[PDB]
Amino acid sequence: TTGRIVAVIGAVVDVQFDEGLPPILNALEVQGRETRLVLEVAQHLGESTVRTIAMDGTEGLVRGQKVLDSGAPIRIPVGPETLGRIMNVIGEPIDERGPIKTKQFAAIHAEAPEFVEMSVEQEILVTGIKVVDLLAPYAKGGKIGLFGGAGVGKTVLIMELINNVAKAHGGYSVFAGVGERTREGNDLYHEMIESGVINLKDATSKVALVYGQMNEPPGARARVALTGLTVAEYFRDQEGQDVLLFIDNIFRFTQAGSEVSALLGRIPSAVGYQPTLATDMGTMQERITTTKKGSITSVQAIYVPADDLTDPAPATTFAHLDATTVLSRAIAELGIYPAVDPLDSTSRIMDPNIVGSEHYDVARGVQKILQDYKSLQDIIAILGMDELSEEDKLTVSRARKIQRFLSQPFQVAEVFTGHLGKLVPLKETIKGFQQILAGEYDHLPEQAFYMVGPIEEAVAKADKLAE
Amino acid sequence: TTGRIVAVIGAVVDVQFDEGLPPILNALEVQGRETRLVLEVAQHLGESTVRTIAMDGTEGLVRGQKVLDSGAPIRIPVGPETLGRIMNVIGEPIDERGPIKTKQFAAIHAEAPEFVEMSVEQEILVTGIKVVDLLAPYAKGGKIGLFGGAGVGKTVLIMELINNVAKAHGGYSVFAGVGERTREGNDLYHEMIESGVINLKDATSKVALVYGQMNEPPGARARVALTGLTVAEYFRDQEGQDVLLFIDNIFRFTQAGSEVSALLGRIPSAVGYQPTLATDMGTMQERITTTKKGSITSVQAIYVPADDLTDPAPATTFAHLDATTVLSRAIAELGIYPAVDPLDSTSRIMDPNIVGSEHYDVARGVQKILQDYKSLQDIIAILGMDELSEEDKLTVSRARKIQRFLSQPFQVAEVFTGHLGKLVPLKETIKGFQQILAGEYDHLPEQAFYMVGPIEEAVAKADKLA
Amino acid sequence: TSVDLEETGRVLSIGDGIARVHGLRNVQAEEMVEFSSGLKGMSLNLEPDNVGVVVFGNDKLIKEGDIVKRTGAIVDVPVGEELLGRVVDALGNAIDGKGPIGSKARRRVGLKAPGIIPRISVREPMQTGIKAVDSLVPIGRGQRELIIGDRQTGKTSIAIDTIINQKRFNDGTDEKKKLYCIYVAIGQKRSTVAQLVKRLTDADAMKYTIVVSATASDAAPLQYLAPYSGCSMGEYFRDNGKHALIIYDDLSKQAVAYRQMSLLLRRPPGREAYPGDVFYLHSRLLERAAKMNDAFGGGSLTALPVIETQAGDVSAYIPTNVISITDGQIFLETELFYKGIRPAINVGLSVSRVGSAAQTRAMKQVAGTMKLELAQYREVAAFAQFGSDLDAATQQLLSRGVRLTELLKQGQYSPMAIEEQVAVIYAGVRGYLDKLEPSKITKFENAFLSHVISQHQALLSKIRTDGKISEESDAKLKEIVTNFLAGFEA
Repeated sequence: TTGRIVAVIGAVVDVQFDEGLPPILNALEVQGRETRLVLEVAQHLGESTVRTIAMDGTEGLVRGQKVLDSGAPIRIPVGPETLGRIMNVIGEPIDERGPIKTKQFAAIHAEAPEFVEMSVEQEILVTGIKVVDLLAPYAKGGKIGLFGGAGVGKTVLIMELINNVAKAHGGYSVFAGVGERTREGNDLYHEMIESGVINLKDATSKVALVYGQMNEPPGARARVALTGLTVAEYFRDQEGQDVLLFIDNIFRFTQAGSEVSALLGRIPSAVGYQPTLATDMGTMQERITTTKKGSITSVQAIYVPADDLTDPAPATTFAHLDATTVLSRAIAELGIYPAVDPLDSTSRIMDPNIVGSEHYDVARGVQKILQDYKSLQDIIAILGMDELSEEDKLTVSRARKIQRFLSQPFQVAEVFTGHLGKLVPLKETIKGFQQILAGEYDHLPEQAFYMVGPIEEAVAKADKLAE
Repeated sequence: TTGRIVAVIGAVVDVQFDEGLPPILNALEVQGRETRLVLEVAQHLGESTVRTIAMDGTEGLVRGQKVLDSGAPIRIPVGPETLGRIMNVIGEPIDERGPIKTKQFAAIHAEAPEFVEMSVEQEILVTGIKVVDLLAPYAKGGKIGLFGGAGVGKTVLIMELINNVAKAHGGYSVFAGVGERTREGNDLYHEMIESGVINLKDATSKVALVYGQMNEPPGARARVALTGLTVAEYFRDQEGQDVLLFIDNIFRFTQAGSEVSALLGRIPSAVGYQPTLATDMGTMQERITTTKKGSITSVQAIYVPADDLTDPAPATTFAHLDATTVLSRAIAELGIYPAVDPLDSTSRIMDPNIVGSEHYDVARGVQKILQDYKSLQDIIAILGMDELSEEDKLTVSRARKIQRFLSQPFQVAEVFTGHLGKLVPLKETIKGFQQILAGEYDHLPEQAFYMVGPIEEAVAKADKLA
Repeated sequence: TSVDLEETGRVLSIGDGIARVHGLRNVQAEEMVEFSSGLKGMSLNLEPDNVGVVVFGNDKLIKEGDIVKRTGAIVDVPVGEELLGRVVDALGNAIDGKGPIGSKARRRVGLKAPGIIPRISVREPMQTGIKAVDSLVPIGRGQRELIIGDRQTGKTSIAIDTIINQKRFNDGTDEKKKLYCIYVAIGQKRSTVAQLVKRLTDADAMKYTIVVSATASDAAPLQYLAPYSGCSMGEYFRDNGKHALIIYDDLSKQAVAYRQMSLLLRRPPGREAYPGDVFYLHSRLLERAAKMNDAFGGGSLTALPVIETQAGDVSAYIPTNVISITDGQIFLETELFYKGIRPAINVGLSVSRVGSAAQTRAMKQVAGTMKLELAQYREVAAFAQFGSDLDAATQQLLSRGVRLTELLKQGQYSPMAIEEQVAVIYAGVRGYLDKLEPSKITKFENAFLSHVISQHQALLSKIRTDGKISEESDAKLKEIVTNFLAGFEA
């Protein structure tokens, strides 16, 4: 069936069909374009007219231009031939390596797995990152979220996780660049070639790449996450092996929806967002999951506009996660990296019956001492340290050492820290904080604990700091 | 030819034309009014109908009432015979002294001087006001802005400047009253008659007055600043002479714009303002300027809604200025007049290569000690000054003396201060604050430095106390 | 006989820079059209019964019933080395009185940023000559680095010192080390832009600088357009194996001009009345700054966008929007400014997302750990405010931090060569300043720098050529600072 463009306003294109009107979600092909331009049907406006969202720029479009109904939603290449390749929203190769040598395809719109398909298995996934492992550990096959305002360390952390978890992974990984920097896409692509996780000459590639960065119009940015996760769903269901799915940044899916919302004729909801924010997110998030058929460990970077965690976008995201790592500018500003808020990061498996009583007790002990110090800071800033009881100033000095021992040099952050990266075993993480809490290092200077790996390095640093 | 009124809501009047449509900005004349009622074409709506903004009240207008196209924008008298006179938005004499028989007229809409016409000349204009001369000096031919909330001292300051600058100045002045008190215009007019800067018997007047005050509907308040500018533009260009332009109060231009925008049915911008706030301001402000052809030293009082400097009106005004004097209610309430915020008032000529290293160093030294005092306010408000270290107590004591030495009795504010007005030479201002910073008067009581002129008066005052 | 409303149209209404046009059936989205009077406009809204056209100029020149004619294409600008030394408007028209601009090349303004493949990692230093920037938040060629802060905090001055800094390279004959500059003024007053140009001419920097100016009395479409047009001029160098730097001064004012246009096109407002896609406005512009691989010439375009905050709130909507686009930011504060911290850079809140990869080995040697160290110093300084018993290690951390803070203070209009920066930082980072009074550090730096310029050009020239501190250079520096310091203390 054939339609004609009747209106163009930014990324939103209205198309009239004299006969066979395409259903919502269908992919339409604009004729007379040099490069393929897909419109996705969003609404039926009435009068044989559909309202659509463009997957590429709308410059050059003319009222009267012919549009073909493909008879299906956007369909993309899936399967092992996506590994080591880079794809865009509509499935095209963007790596100058010729066609995606596949002939299995999948619609980017799909129903979420049902309640009966859910798995309740939850076992710890050790990261080698002290703050994460101690306080809010990740679970294999679980949903992990990395919250943060602009420039606090979401991407550095996700890259460190890819380094610490994915490089020694027994299955396949999918990375979805959603509304982020193209430079970061180039960085990651060449890094994985250098590491061999992508191989341009044999079939040993472990990672499939999907990108629609902040250079793209909102339709692209609204849909690239669906493309990225469709690739993941194939590896989960048709194989049954374990999959890692990394998304940076999932906020950009919601932001793109908000960019076109007024042009789709919607009254705004709170904070300028689309009224559909939560159901939109729900239909997308509920597909990102482990099932009885296969495991997905998902790690999603989540932007926090204006650093406000109550912003509808991040606020609605929390309920979709099993583990939350919340980054804070207030902490990053102090040179504490990773900038994890130890009093705002949580995990379903932070339970004495899962991690054991030792792990749980030390984690809660660390949180208590830090909350006690936080509550004191403001009082002592005005009335002075000398007004504190011996018990209070002991909790102050230990808390400040604990804050520092949570900081850690990342291998992927060597260009920022000037320190060699470190990976700390969970056993050593527990022991280290246990000893600080127990007052075993009360005699050591504060700075000995800053920017090190295991507790033995803090002792060595204290000796070095003497002379 | 002739149009007919089709719609009226406050200042906004829609007019339909049967033959020939007036271009945007044209002045239309409403037929049958007792006093001239001008409508300015703002938009073409379609169907031979224009949307206009009235320059006076619209009460008594009827649908079908005839309107004529004058074939030009609002045109006003310009030239030497505007001097000593008062005119309204549309260039009518409002002083009961008959016609303003100029040889020329000018449209109140003119395009801003082009980039090629800009002057880069930066010469200090000494005011004799200590805070200004020391920290944020004015420049000859420069754009000066006086920011202030309700009642803090904008008008007193502009009046003191007219007292300190205009008499030392050799040229003409234009005062534009924009959305302010009519009785303030009456005061100014008659005081100028008394002093002789306006002469009713001779052609020796040095000031031209233009008024559209807070009794006027918004169309008049939005355009009257342009009327004032046009008068000044003539003196700058067709006489190539040094002009002083005083405007009280330029915020009222933007506020009036907000009122009309609401009536024009625009989708509103932030804080309920017109979406055109910045461009409207730019098209107006870019005309208030010195050019290679002539100098305009402009001083604009700038009202600050609810004391909020981040309000779109004052916030957008900053970048249009070469020097800013920001007044503070908190400072006024402490008794420091003029209530200038010494850490929020700036000047482009505050530069060692312009004012000399001595001036620059003392200014920055004063500001450092004041900032150091400021970021102790948290602890002082709770525990007082007695908890601070000896080092910090020294900086607090000197900063408090500097704060007081920055205050000054104005010739214009004698009823309120109770003191004779003072004007301080620049060299004396530099020397006084230099000596305080050096600790030369650490022994003197703080109150000695309050409401004096030169530093010698602070010494004499302390001697009478002890 | 005319019935053809395919290539032409008629103005239905005109107001506030928006013309609604009947006809123009064949007009393309974003196509430039021409009114009866000669004015141009862009077709941004294609609606079933009208075209919404934004007007590039004064709408008094448009009336109901006026014809509107198709141009055939989107906007473009003069492009090439002929623009160097010239002040132009948003469309590349000469506004400096020097004569018409005659380039052999033209370029479209709305082109999409290069994708993943044409790119290669940022690795070449873009030297600002500002110690604090080059050492703590280094900028490379192809990077985007935001300059952000309240009014009058020193934002433009960072960009100006950077442009002036390039003269050292541009006077030479090595084309791969040169950096051509573009200053885009958006929403400023003409006299400010003129004073800016006088400064760049006096420093003999204009000769390699294009000034693109859409000022406060220019129509909103011109201000909206100016950054993209300047970007196209810079992309010329980028795509021809050369290196360009572009400054957008400022993007806050561009967002305001775009907000006006959008509200008047009747597109419904979002947060703070800004259009729903205010992020996309800046993200598409800034993505076009890029470093090209050798296949595409190896050229680059570096962007320094400027954002004005209100009351110092870096965490605001539009600021964090732009922070979330760029590869870092330089955050300036009034508090620091008046404390004597000039340039007024907040270290902890500023970042570079390229890091040491954008530094010479020499700078990487002396400044490798300094940023995190200074961030930690400020935390400990705040915590130790009361004179309570402090250990030797914290005292040393405080002593070092105070002295390094003094070292990073710098004047205006004298951007420093990289080897000179390394030499001064060296004295601080190696501990030679630790026993000096904080108040005498600037005195030390002035005397020390002038000495090594005077007597040790062989050492400085070796650091500049090698791009590193060799073991021989390190031994020489060590001997110089030890003996110099011994004299300074007495």
